[PDB]
Amino acid sequence: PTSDDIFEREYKYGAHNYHPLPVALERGKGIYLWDVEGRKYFDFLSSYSAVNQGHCHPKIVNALKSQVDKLTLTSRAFYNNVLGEYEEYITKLFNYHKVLPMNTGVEAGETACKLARKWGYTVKGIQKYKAKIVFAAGNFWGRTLSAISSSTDPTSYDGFGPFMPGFDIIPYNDLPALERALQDPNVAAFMVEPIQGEAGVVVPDPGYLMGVRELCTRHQVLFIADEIQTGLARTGRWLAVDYENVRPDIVLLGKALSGGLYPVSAVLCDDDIMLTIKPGEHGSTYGGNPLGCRVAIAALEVLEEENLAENADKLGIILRNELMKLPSDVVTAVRGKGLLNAIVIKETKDWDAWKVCLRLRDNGLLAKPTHGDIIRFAPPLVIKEDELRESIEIINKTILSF
Amino acid sequence: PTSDDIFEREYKYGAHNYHPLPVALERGKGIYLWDVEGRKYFDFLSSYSAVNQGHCHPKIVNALKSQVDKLTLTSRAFYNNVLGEYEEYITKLFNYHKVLPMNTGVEAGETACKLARKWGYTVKGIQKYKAKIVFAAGNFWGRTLSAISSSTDPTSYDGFGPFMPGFDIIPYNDLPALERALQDPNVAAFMVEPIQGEAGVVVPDPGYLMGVRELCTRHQVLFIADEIQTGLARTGRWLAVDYENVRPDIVLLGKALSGGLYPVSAVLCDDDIMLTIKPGEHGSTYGGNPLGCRVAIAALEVLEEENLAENADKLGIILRNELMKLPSDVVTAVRGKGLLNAIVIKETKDWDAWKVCLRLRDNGLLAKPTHGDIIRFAPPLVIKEDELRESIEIINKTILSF
Ligand SMILES: Cc1ncc(COP(=O)(O)O)c(/C=N/[C@H]2C[C@@H](C(=O)O)CC2=O)c1O
Ligand SMILES: Cc1ncc(COP(=O)(O)O)c(/C=N/[C@H]2C[C@@H](C(=O)O)CC2=O)c1O
Repeated sequence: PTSDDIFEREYKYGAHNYHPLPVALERGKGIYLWDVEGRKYFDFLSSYSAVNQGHCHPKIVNALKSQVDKLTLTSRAFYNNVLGEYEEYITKLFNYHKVLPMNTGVEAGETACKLARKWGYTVKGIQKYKAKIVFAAGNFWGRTLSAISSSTDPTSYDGFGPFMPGFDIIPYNDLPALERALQDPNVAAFMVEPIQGEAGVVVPDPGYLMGVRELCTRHQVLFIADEIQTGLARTGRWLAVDYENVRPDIVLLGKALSGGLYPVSAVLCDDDIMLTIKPGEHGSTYGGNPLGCRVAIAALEVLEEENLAENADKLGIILRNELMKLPSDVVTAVRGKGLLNAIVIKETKDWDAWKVCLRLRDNGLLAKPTHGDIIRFAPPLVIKEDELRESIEIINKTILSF
Repeated sequence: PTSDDIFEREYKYGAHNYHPLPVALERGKGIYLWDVEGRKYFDFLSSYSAVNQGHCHPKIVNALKSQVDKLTLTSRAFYNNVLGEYEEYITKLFNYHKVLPMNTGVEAGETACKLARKWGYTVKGIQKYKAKIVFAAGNFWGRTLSAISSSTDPTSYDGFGPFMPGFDIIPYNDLPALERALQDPNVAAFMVEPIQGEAGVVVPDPGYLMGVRELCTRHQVLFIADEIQTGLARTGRWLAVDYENVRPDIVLLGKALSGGLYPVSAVLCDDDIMLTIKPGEHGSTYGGNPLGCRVAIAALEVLEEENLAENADKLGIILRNELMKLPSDVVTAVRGKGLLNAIVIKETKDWDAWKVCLRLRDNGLLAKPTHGDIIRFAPPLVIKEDELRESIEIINKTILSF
């Protein structure tokens, strides 16, 4: 049951919606992954921050194992005993009054859009159905029809039927564009990533988040912060927005929310927003099921108890400094916060990000290329400094091998 | 930590998007649920068919426990060893060439809509972006903006911003309406439930599915069968559509696909449809992760090995006959297939479905009301005949108590 057999089998029986890096994992623990040949790799993607806590963290594993013997899903037609414990926990952790639980990140984004529209019509007073939601170019929040209706990436939306109206797009990291867009009284919300992940770890300028908060407040517009990738210690704070002491109106969480053990996502906001959705008006079969809730409690507890945000801050400083010591001839840019980082290489035709990642794979490190000139470096947050310096030397060997 | 404490806690810290039946479960096993007071109930909802295999089925539990120690999520940037095994398994089980794995049922529906639109533009030749998808009134396939854009239930779509264009609605169980709708050359697909679940277990007339298949083929329109609730033995066949030997172009699976242990959904179709989506054009973080795949393999195996479809067929015949022995003065209708059934009561003001379900709860049986006059009866498929007859007597006691 080799790696090539796995590639071929998936090519035969599975959709071709991905072209993954040709490596076939079968075990994961902490910062490490093992393929079916027994080869060991540093994971420098962390499943897009879903395993911030490392792969198969034993406390989250134990929470899942303990709960799976009791009860896993009643549906929301009845109550289960776990959901409320988790809701109190996560709301008090992030100091929002309420949470709406969902499963995937895009379901959290859709929930946020529905909340913004319902609030805009029933509270702000926009006429049905004139509500607009503003997004930043380069945004990524999933693959539903709506989500790709706000994309600026043609691969996401081209050929996928007519698009959700009411979505306007402005440049990222651009306060004057936001002010100009918010002159429109029918804007109900602005949704933005504090750091754009899929776009290539694009870090906006100091003050951007503060200005977004001020503009949204001034024009009674909801500030939706998509922290599904940037949150939960990955950038060195509980929320990337904490770097500028900014309180969004809606915060979206996911991925690391379960440590990779279960699709859990969360929409956090206060009553004046959350309660515009009445009973029967929104939900999900698996949303708030007790199994996901137990593992999400454990995953948040791991993040707090092992102080992973402080570790991500320190080791990210180290990582970026070392990466900046790479030649300007070859690495065009280094950027990121905490342990969410990326490099931009000087792509030729002899040489692109895909080849760099193939060779990183050869040398024991797994990283994702994002367009042909960007490579993300994002190891799990439980990585130690010596493991990080070994990985950095793998990166150096690989980059200078060309 | 009583039941009222649980209600109050969720009301304080959680969104109010549900009004559940006031019962607080903490354990589930097979056909039974236990609340925090230790009271025992028959589950006659089965989490909308997600626990067809019963709550916490030990083989699915063991699959989850075995896999969670190995690897739970690499993301689709790399390969994992499990996904292909599951894809071969489920494609050979349902005799479709390929499966696209997702997490929730609505993600499967959105994937199906995107496939229909991409196929309609790139294969059928519809001009961008004129593709239409036809739905039946009473349809339910989730809570995204798109999904509610095709709803006829005002509680689903009212107040939720402008709607996805390209979605047309025709009456359910209505072959002439489908023929008239399919005169439009720009229709790419018709999506329909073989039995409408959320609408109140509406069973279309014999021959409806056959006529839908013939019409879709005649007008080169894709037949999307939503079997997320009706599939996986709940109606007495592997697929409800098997009752009429009908092969849809796209089949949607979910819920029971994991036995309730993990959000797993599947989109099944052949190459000429599936491969219109190219690498990079669709996906999901958790879609096809190895943990969900292991439990989905185990859940399908449980359905086959315990012959749960045959059991559902036999016990559903028994259930409907006994329910039809209830007074016409009180039970207006009985309907369903296999163990997906519902009754319609003669609602007054002294008396509605909500009160009937409160009293069923009092007498040890948990059922969901769906509008105020419909109550679903849908126990897990591992129920035995004697347990079923005890439950039927609970139903009789309750209905005749009024
Ligand atoms: C900031 C943000 N918001 C929402 C979502 C959606 O969450 P999801 O619906 O996947 O669970 C994501 C998801 N990012 C991912 C997932 C992935 C793939 O789709 O393969 C590649 C990628 O960049 C996100 O980064
Ligand atoms: C036929 C069919 N297709 C797709 C979906 C969506 O799957 P999902 O996104 O929830 O996982 C469902 C979901 N039915 C449910 C879920 C539920 C609630 O939303 O509370 C009440 C209800 O009737 C379905 O019955």
